[PDB]
Amino acid sequence: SNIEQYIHDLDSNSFELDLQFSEDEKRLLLEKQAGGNPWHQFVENNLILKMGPVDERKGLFARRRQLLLTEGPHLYYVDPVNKVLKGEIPWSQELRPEAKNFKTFFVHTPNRTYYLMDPSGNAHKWCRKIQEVWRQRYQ
Repeated sequence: SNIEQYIHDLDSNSFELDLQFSEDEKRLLLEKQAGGNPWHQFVENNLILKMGPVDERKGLFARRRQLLLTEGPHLYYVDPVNKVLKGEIPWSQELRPEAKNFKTFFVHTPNRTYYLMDPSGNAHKWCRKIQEVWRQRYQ
């Protein structure tokens, strides 16, 4: 199955998937997630395509999230300390990621632009992956 061929784990909490797997491979990837991923409970049984820590600039100080791009598509954000789903960035054809620098990226949606910061310096990886999924979904 060599299913690991599609998984690129940086560490416990950051990975992304190559999106060129078959339906049988998808189901195997999902069983692996349910069996092994501590954030699976937050994503409504959707296969996680990319996850990792991101800070949202909101209110009086940045909120550290675990951000999860999934099948759906969905972008869920979870409190990584108290282990509670905090919300989702709403997905539509109008959703648009935009890199501002190596650490900062925005996710534009009709009623709100989410201002996000990747402390690892890989905001572009987030934009690229969100765009890849957007392209697959919207042509």
